[PDB]
Amino acid sequence: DLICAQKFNGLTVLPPLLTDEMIAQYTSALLAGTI
Amino acid sequence: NFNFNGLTGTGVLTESNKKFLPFQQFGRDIADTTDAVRDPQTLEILDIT
Amino acid sequence: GKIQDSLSSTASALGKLQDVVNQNAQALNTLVKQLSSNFGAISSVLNDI
Repeated sequence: DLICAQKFNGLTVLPPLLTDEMIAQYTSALLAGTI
Repeated sequence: NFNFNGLTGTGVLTESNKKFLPFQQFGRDIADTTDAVRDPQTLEILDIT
Repeated sequence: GKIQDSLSSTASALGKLQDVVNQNAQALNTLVKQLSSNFGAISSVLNDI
């Protein structure tokens, strides 16, 4: 995979601090607050 | 560390289900790395990670 | 309801995002390919020199 060869030369892709499930709580909260 | 047929590198060799055409030797990935090789003595598809 | 129909068949409206993801993997690719270039040296493999 593209990430694998990258992962193999010293190219690492750190994880986004906020997982998508977390973002989906914010964009739920803001969206649930606005309503 | 390894050498296959003169091809050299260092990786973690595993069993892999990708399927070569017979005459072939290497596999490769998008990045022109050597991704998968076939064991010469016992034909089998070996990943390289 | 119109929004969901648009997205259902629209690849382009996300072009802004899709471009950003692309351009990174692009320069990421190109960064990798530069490991295969001679740069004037007799080979692009470190050990084989």
